[PDB]
Amino acid sequence: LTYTEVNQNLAARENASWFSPVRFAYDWLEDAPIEHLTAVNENSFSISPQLTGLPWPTSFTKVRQNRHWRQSLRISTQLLELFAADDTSAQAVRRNGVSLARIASHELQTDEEDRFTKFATYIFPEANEERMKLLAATIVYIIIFDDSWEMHSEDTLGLVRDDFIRRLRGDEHQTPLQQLINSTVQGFKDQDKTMGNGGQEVLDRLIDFCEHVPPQTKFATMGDYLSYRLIDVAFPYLLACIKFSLGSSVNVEDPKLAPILRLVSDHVSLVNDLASYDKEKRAYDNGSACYLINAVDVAQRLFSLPSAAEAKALTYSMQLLVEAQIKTELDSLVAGGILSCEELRFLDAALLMASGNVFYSVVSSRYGGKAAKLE
Repeated sequence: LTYTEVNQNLAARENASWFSPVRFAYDWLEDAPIEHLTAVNENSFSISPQLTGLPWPTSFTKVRQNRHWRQSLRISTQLLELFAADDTSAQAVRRNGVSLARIASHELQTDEEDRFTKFATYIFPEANEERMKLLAATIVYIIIFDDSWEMHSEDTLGLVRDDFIRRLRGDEHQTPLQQLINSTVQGFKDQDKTMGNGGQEVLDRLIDFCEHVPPQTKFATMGDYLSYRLIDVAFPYLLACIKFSLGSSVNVEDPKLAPILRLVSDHVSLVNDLASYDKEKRAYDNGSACYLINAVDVAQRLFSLPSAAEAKALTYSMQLLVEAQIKTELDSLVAGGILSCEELRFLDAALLMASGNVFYSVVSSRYGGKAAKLE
């Protein structure tokens, strides 16, 4: 498992210019009993994790990487900077006392190409250069305004959050941070005038993300947990971003697409909880995080397994069943002849999000830490 060979076999030789080097190889199933489980062009290009020795704990085989990821880091560093310097953002603190200025500074400490924005390179791979710039900016909004619904409207964070909401809707002295926020909003409106109506939807779901209070923590079933996790992972926002990355006008809420899209949401939740369990279990065992809220844990309780390792295996199992269901449901939709080109394009990009969520979670620093570094 060598840095040189992974980054050799990942993308075609032709695309090495735009290629984004891979620096980690995290196996979140390393100590999980899974011998019974088997998993067998303008704006993006194919990534081929099968052809490396990268851990590839999924049966999806189409992964893609955005070409313009380098040009996309600017507006999101701009927002991270302006948030780190804004005076109100320093007084706008979460329930845990941490301020918005502090959140932006902590993410500015990470290297530019390995921040939480790198997600977009693999889950929104079809965005052109200008559309990718705005999506990377909204990922900063997701980072900053996470858990901002907890605060009262009259707390400092509540005012920054509700001010942010009003700019996203369309409604004196404008701070430089608000100025940039106004521009991103204008940017999405500009793209809608060009093509598609997904830009305003991305803002609308960001509003919904800042207001929707999550559903508690009694999970009598895994369906109950995954209904909470669809909200928690900001899944409606993610679909808006997929639609916007395509310049699409597809109705994401069409009941014909509801079953395959709830499956995709289940996949993204399961993968992300599998990837993040170790981190979230350490953050609970040393006290850093208050609770442990994770599908692996819910499965360990509900199916009464001895340890997290068995739980990870059962959870991975159910993830592989979700994938089989997705392929069956997509094949059925294609066979019934009830999908336009635009809807098929949207669903294919939904799947690119699902496979790209796996890839980013294997090759990022975020979940495997420093142990999974390649040499």
